[PDB]
Amino acid sequence: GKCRGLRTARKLRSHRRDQKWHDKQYKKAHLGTALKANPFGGASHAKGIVLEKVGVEAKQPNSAIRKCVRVQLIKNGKKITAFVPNDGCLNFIEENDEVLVAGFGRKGHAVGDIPGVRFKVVKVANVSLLALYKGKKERPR
Amino acid sequence: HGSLARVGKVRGQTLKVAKQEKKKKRTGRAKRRMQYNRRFVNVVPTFGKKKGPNANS
Amino acid sequence: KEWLPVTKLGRLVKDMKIKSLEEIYLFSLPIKESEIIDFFLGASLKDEVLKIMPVQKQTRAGQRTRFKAFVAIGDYNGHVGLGVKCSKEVATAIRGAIILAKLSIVPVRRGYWGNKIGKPHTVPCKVTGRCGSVLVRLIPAPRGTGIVSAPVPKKLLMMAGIDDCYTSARGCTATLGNFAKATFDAISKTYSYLTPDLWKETVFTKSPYQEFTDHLVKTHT
Amino acid sequence: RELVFKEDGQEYAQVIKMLGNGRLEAMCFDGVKRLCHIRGKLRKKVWINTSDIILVGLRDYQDNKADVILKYNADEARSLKAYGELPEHAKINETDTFG
Amino acid sequence: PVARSWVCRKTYVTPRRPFEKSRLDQELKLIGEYGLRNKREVWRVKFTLAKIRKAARELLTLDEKDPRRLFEGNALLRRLVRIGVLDEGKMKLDYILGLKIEDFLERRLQTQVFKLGLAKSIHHARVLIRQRHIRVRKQVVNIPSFIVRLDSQKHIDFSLRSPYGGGRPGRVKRKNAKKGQGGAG
RNA sequence: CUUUAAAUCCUUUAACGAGGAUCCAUUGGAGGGCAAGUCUGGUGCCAGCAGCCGCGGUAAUUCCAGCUCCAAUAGCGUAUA
Repeated sequence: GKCRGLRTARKLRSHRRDQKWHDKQYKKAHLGTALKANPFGGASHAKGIVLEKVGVEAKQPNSAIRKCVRVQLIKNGKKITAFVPNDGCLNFIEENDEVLVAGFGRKGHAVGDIPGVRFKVVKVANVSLLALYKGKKERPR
Repeated sequence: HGSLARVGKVRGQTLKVAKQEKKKKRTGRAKRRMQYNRRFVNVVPTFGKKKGPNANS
Repeated sequence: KEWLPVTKLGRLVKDMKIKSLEEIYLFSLPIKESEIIDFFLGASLKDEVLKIMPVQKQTRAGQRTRFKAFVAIGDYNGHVGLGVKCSKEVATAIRGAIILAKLSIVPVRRGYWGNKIGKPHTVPCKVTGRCGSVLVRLIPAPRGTGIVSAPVPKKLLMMAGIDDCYTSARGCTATLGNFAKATFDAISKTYSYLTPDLWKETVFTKSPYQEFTDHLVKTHT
Repeated sequence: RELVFKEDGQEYAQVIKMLGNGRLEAMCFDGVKRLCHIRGKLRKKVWINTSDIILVGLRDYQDNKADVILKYNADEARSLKAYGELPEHAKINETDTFG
Repeated sequence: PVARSWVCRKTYVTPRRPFEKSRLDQELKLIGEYGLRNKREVWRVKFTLAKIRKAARELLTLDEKDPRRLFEGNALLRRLVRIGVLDEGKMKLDYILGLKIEDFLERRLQTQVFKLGLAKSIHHARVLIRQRHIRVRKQVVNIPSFIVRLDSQKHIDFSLRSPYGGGRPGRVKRKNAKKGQGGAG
């Protein structure tokens, strides 16, 4: 505190309000432009169906290609790119099929060597990818 | 080699070894008893540094 | 398993004349011999290592590496010490940390929270030390609470012997050497704080030299 | 060194533009263009010039971007031309190393 | 507007440090010494001991010679005497904070069954309580986390329906008797 | 038998009801943070793992499998405010 007076609270409150407004997390969490530009619309999960299966490489130090998928969302038709999570799961996902897609764990940012993408697929055709992985349940066809 | 865009080569070329039958593991309260016994009851005093429970060197 | 005391203090300690180390702390003699504390404090002086980190000075042909070991030693009923030694290998760095920590050892005082019943268990007041950018507070706690801190000052105050503390650190805490030296400096200055419990004027007892000058002129040149 | 042959999922290619960012574009034998992204083991040790025969794999899920596998010297290129695994339309136009 | 309770609370707390050597060694020592099932029990004993210590500290920070201090202090001391974790010699408010998890753990029914001599081990005491063999003041107890009071210590004996203290023999006795009748003809 | 408007469930109580007591406990992890193998085979900057540093280049303490081990335990992991 700098202005310390017995009859000074409105000045302190207004200055604290302005300096709290002039932030990053509070400015993102209390403005509508971020949620308007948010594809999920401030939600944990979203549905979508598959446009096509594409491939993108990694960054400079790591040399591999990561096989994401192109899914557009159902709430508002935003076309995003979601990363198919685990090994060999690109056979299970098909073109024009419903998927359940969630974030990857950095509040809407790219994670590691994958470029730009920030979402992952959790379930395809209302069955989980973990059940298709561990040999516990078979997908309908 | 075949191709590079093929997926699951390591999973599709893994030498599939089935699990062998083992005796069931005690669970609930007896596992805490066995852990307490093997960590605090039949231990010998040791100098230097203590090896881990899986140090198979 | 041998000792040749090169100093006058070593000869006085060896010849069964100076009773404890408390009067040596009282007159504030520089203890330039390591094994005076070994002779006074026996097997209760337990040691452990804090961190062995490498430092590198680069030369024309590659870079030369040295290892420095932070080691704290102390007795669980009072005295605590801390020592840093940088050498070539690791084992003699640990031994150098042992000898330099046993050189630099200080006593602590313990007080009470609120009520004075039984043995003292916590720090007498709010004491604070500082080295680098690290600021460490030691605040008294009620009986039976326990030390709440990072693990390194927690083990430092347990080897100090205090049962109850409240702490609040600030700065680059991850530098373990600066944090350990700041906690050691915070706990070392408890005898540098004046309290109304000891406002009375201390009677000036004589130095052990003043009574053992005859013994030292018999045993020395 | 050795005469490597292709397999199901790979074909040959001829470089059209030698481009930056670790990528280029090369034709197939029928003229379809696949965006070649170079393999990680062929980034600094070997160097790929313009209008030379290379080995480029294909994709089993899309046709938008391919990957380079290997490169061949000029003598083995004209030896592969002499066998007749490619039609009589493609000309190497005398590419080799200088002296 | 249904007429229900909607009142509940958590009785245990989880420490902020999940992986430390000395903490896991201490709870493993407590569990293996006193034959408990999981760390949720010692966590809930730590929680109720922290609540009692917080209440005693809140009473100690209030000034002397006040009716609320005396009322809740004497209520807490009478309660902890009734549990049996204290004696009448240490009947003081500042002596509450010098307690331990050990004193709250000795008052378990499982510990008293093992200590008096009904059972041979603490785990045998637990499984002996679980099969309904131990009764106190003419009421059987099937649960190991029962806190016995100081006056309830001398009433511990075997049940009138358990075969250990006199009653109908169990399933293996009658089956082995029928097997002996079949073998004898 | 009891409960209940009539029931169900709890408790009481019959006759049956276990020795690999198959009446078989999962969820994550094992480089550091952070508790726990420089174990054994396969791929060889490919497939992939990894919240972060980073691990994969034909001897991988990190990929994929077997054994052992660690964490919480009828619960555990993940995405979001």
